[PDB]
Amino acid sequence: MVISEKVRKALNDQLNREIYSSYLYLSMATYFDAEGFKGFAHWMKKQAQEELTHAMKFYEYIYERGGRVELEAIEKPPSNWNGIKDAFEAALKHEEFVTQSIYNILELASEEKDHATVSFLKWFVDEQVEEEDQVREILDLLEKA
Amino acid sequence: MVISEKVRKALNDQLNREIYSSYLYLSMATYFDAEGFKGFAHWMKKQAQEELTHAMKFYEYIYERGGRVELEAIEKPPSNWNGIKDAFEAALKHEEFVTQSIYNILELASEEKDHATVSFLKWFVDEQVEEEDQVREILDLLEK
Ligand SMILES: [Fe+3]
Ligand SMILES: [Fe+3]
Ligand SMILES: [Mg+2]
Ligand SMILES: [Mg+2]
Ligand SMILES: [Mg+2]
Ligand SMILES: [Mg+2]
Ligand SMILES: [Mg+2]
Ligand SMILES: [Mg+2]
Repeated sequence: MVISEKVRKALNDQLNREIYSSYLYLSMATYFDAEGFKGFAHWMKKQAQEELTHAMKFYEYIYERGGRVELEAIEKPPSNWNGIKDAFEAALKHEEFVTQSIYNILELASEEKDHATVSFLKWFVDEQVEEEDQVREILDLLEKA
Repeated sequence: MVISEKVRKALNDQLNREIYSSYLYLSMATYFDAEGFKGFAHWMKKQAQEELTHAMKFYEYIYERGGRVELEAIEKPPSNWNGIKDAFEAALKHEEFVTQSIYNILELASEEKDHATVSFLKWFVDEQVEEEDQVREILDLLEK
């Protein structure tokens, strides 16, 4: 393995966080569909699939560095929200937690002088920041102020 | 809702079982990849994606009948096997469990005289049976 175990575990943790992200967006879709919001459910379904490509990017990086992936149990997500804005605000809050979690790994890899992982994570935060901004675009679009 | 609650819950149980199927196959891929078995990992990754379309078919049927889907926690799958055959035999046994679970929902829908759900499950079980036979084909290919 050409990464430290500490970094491997953090990346594996993050991969599992991307999986939970995908499941949370699917659960938001079950809520939107239960309320009849077909189009917003479809947005959530495509976002759930986008989250799986995030998990597979971490998957591929870990094996490239000689690590292995270990899948953990997935927590039951919430199944109800109080309207569209309420669901998308919960997603914004979740993606901000995800963005900070990735910045934490990048700090760790930087302290270890793990240049390859620093490069990987620097590239990925740019995609995470735009996925967060996609959530903000919806909230701004519905801002019925 | 034009299905009974016990039927909706059985279909919802099955949906979550398909999710766990997808996760198990991804876990087998993490094992195959750690062993360097790249082509078999790719098989498992495709199969995991196939399992998500199974989940979404139960998803679509539940809402069509006026029900709702509730996602449950997914249990941690095993992460290690003792070789290729060992992993695929585990997959076969899981798919045989899945096949019997679908047959049990069929018996329940048929005693309720839920003709729409009986039709749905007869259609789907044919797909489940070919996915089972896909696993058997790999085991037969690797035999002895
Ligand atoms: Fe993500
Ligand atoms: Fe299946
Ligand atoms: Mg998006
Ligand atoms: Mg240096
Ligand atoms: Mg197959
Ligand atoms: Mg065995
Ligand atoms: Mg009748
Ligand atoms: Mg098919």
